[PDB]
Amino acid sequence: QGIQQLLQAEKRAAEKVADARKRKARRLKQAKEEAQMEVDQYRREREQEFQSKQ
Amino acid sequence: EKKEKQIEQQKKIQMSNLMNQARLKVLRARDDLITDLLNEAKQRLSKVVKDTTRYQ
Repeated sequence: QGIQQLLQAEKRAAEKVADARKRKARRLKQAKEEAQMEVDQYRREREQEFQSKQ
Repeated sequence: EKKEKQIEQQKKIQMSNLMNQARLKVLRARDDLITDLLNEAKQRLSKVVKDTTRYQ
């Protein structure tokens, strides 16, 4: 009937705020680790400037 | 800036320590040029002692 189908239609939108938050769960954590992978720019710079010491 | 500035200071101490030992070597070389000059003067006064008329 009317009212029971309306609450189940909400659960499409109620899971969309979970899709909103999973897009801020994954994107928050995944690009933090390539902001942790930029230390490899510091690994290559140190040995290259070790040649400046050498 | 710790790895670079320390080795630039330590090289500049090393360069300045090189000129110190270079200056002190040529200054000590000037000692022995005067020291043997006083040593051979001590030998040549002994030859004045050997002959008698000039020594008396």
